[PDB]
Amino acid sequence: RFLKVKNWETDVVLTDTLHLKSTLETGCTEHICMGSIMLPVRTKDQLFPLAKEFLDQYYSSIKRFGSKAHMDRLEEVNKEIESTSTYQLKDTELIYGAKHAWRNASRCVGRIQWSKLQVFDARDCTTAHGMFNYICNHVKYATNKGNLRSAITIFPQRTDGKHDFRVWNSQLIRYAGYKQPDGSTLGDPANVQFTEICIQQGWKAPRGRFDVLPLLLQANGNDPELFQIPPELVLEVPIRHPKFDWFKDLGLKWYGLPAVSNMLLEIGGLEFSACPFSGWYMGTEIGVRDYCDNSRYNILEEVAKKMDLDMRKTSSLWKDQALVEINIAVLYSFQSDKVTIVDHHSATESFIKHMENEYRCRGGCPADWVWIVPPMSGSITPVFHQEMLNYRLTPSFEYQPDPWNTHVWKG
Amino acid sequence: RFLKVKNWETDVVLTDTLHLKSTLETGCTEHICMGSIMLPSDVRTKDQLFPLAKEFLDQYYSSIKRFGSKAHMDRLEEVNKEIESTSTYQLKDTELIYGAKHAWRNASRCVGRIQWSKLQVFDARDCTTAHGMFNYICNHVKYATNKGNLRSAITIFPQRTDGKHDFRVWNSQLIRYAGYKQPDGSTLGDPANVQFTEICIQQGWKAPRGRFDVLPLLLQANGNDPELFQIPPELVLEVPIRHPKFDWFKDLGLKWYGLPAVSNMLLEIGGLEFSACPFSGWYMGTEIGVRDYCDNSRYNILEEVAKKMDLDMRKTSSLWKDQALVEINIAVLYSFQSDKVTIVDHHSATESFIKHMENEYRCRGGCPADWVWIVPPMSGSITPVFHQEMLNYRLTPSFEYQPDPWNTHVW
Ligand code: HEM
Ligand code: HEM
Ligand SMILES: Cc1cc(N)nc2cc(-c3ccc(OCc4cocn4)c(CN)c3)ccc12
Ligand SMILES: Cc1cc(N)nc2cc(-c3ccc(OCc4cocn4)c(CN)c3)ccc12
Ligand SMILES: C[C@H](O)[C@H](O)[C@H]1CNc2nc(N)[nH]c(=O)c2N1
Ligand SMILES: C[C@H](O)[C@H](O)[C@H]1CNc2nc(N)[nH]c(=O)c2N1
Ligand SMILES: [Zn+2]
Repeated sequence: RFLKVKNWETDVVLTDTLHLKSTLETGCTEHICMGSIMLPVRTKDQLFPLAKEFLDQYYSSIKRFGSKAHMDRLEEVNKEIESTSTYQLKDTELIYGAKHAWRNASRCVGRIQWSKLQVFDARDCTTAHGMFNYICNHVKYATNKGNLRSAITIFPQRTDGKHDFRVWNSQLIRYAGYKQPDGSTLGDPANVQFTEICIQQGWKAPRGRFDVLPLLLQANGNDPELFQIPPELVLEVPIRHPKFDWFKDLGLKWYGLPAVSNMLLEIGGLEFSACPFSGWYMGTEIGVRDYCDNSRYNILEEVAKKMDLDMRKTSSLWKDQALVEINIAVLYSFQSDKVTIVDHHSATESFIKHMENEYRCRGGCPADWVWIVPPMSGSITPVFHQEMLNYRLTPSFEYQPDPWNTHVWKG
Repeated sequence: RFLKVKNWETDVVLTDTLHLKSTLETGCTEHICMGSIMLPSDVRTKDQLFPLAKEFLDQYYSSIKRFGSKAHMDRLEEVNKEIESTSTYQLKDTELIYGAKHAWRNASRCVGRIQWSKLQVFDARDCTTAHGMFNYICNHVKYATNKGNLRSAITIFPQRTDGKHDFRVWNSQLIRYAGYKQPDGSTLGDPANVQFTEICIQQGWKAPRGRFDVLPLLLQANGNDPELFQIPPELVLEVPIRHPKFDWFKDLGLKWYGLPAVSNMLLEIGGLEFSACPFSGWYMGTEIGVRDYCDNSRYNILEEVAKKMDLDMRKTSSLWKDQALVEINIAVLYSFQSDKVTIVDHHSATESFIKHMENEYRCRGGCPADWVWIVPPMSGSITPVFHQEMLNYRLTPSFEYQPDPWNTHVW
């Protein structure tokens, strides 16, 4: 049974057979769509069918389905599960798994790059200091003096859920936020809650506007420990504007490496609860969301003031106008410092080409239109007119509750 | 099952019980979300019709606080007998108006639904001819325009009987500009209307072959061949488009019409099918500026606007498209507001819609909403609907898509 999607700007129609391989649920039903809902402990019982399914996929991809290496591996995993109640992925399987978790990430516009992922095996790690050293190396390799390279570091998988590895930071590099007694916020409001945990764990907060947060790392279920990334490893870009000389005086900067560290990697029923992964920014992530969201740095007002816009009535579109300039400045600053960045016209065009190629050679490409469409200038990007099917494929990256809500404290 | 939606910019959480009344289907399943598909989806048998009417009359008599009353049961009985005999039934004028207002109230893709109860309903069910149709539509246009002080209106023509006697307005909107292809390359006028502009000429229209030629009306009564009619130019209020800073803007020779009057949908009340039901409101600025002027398959004038702004059109990363998009939308609002023609900007409409959502959750328990369509086609994340989770589901009475008549009509 086939399903069709139509690009209404080019009348290109593609056919999706891949959605039949979907297993997990979406949250939607025949009578309700939850497409805009942000967010819609495992035993031997349900694990071998998950392993068998992953291994079938793995050996199909290497054109060895039904081979002796395939049947032998199935057997070996089988006995290892009934005997040890889990199993270990080979290096080849881990790398395939991590690449396909990205390939399957329906909300990721950057997936044209999925096959060029540098996979760092940190499964021998045992301590938070060992985590800090693995993460320092990831940051150095991925940053590459501005010539950014996609990377993932994979720490030991969950066993009984009482010995999890977790990175408590939502991203490896993020700026601190401090709520002031007068109700205002110093720094990134998005990080106030995490900043307070850090201070409570003994972090000495400089209390500046762009302080890089410490790493808060949890190994084998132990209490998390604080470490400071060497500042020389944190590449930062001062934001200036190519026409507006006063823009630099706003004193803004941003870090070069987007490295998301709070998601869970699922491969063949195995759960990798600490698996930081990094790429490079789309400009709007910083310029639209990080600076102009009302609940973020919210520099929209000051930029509009310095531009001398009609800020009286919103129908003057001063907000829209300031937003475009801030994003021009983000792109200009990164390009001038030769730090890898992509604008949202380039990134959406590439994704369409990626999506079409995936329909040709894979039978589909799961895609979350709500998330793929950029947060500004939506309809003048080619994804806006593109119909998309959203379904859940594994290997996958999943959400997980923040660890401070679930952690049993040692003391 | 008593679902919840969170606003992520305000943490406000609403609880949706209204969705449990949902009758029709969304097109999603547990395995696949189709929330970005443009269009999912002959007589009604004597059996299917009575439950549809009971459901509708039940909610009608609830709304007037007479559920389970004398008047209710009698009406239920009376309609039951009429269907039994005539194989259809007629709505009381009160039921007609309620049904029409609630079809708007239920239009999950409509951002302007805070105005839903202030709909002027014109009962044209006594109409028998295309000339009579034309008379009703001129009266609609003049009433709705109101010398620029636009007023919401729907005009409802006779309901479908056996699908052989359908009343249809062939235009997609009452007022739309013509589109003629060129012997050399692209298109003059409006490319969305190229096929229809042909079926007008190919039906007898004498095209002035300008860029802003108001299309003729093509009206089909009782299933007969449709007829061409010209709307009196003095009823078509138009706004010349200029910019409050750029005097070269007028040189572009741009104007748009004040009245958005959609005429190709089907209104369904209590099982009855009104195939001709043109309804009108007033524009949100982006529906002209972002879509009608800057979509690649539309007026696509982005090229010359950025050129006349002397912007760096060599790399996409200068965001010249974005800058031009903002300016074109500032001009549309400016021109409409200057000429005292009603228009709403995307910031005001979306703010209004959050307020409407809150009202609907309070006094009705929910509000079906389609985030893919409620979020404006520009500056999405700086409008409040972006961070608002929404639940999409289909309630009746409703407006529905219907096939284009020329694909159906035996000529
Ligand atoms: C290389 C350049 C990349 C770019 C430009 C990019 C861009 C994006 C953007 C713009 C989003 C939307 C999130 C938001 O706007 O808040 C996203 C989501 C996502 N990205 Fe990519 N990304 C890149 C690489 C990667 C890599 C290397 C991985 C993993 C190995 C990854 C995994 C994901 C996932 C899992 C999501 C969605 C998470 C969710 O479901 O909530 N991305 N990406
Ligand atoms: C009065 C001011 C109104 C405003 C500002 C407004 C705004 C909008 C916008 C922006 C859309 C998205 C469509 C697009 O982007 O092309 C839409 C859709 C829609 N509007 Fe409203 N609208 C208004 C009045 C009305 C009225 C009076 C009705 C019916 C009586 C109505 C029914 C609809 C329907 C049925 C749809 C979408 C149809 C579908 O499901 O695809 N609107 N509106
Ligand atoms: C490798 C990479 C590169 C990039 N250029 N971008 C990325 C963006 C995300 C990502 C995914 C989900 C997100 O949303 C989480 C959420 C917040 O609230 C409810 N869910 C966010 C928001 N930081 C970012 C993940 C990875 C990214
Ligand atoms: C009264 C009113 C006012 C307004 N201010 N705006 C409106 C916009 C629409 C509307 C409905 C559906 C649409 O899409 C249907 C479709 C046609 O082809 C493929 N899908 C479109 C886009 N033309 C507009 C309908 C009514 C509107
Ligand atoms: C492919 C996509 O579903 C299609 O372009 C939709 C997306 N959202 C939209 N949203 C609005 N308001 N109007 C539209 O025409 C569309 N088009
Ligand atoms: C409610 C809504 O789904 C939520 O705000 C989503 C919408 N789409 C998004 N799209 C991107 N790229 N990033 C986001 O954080 C979000 N947030
Ligand atoms: Zn859905």
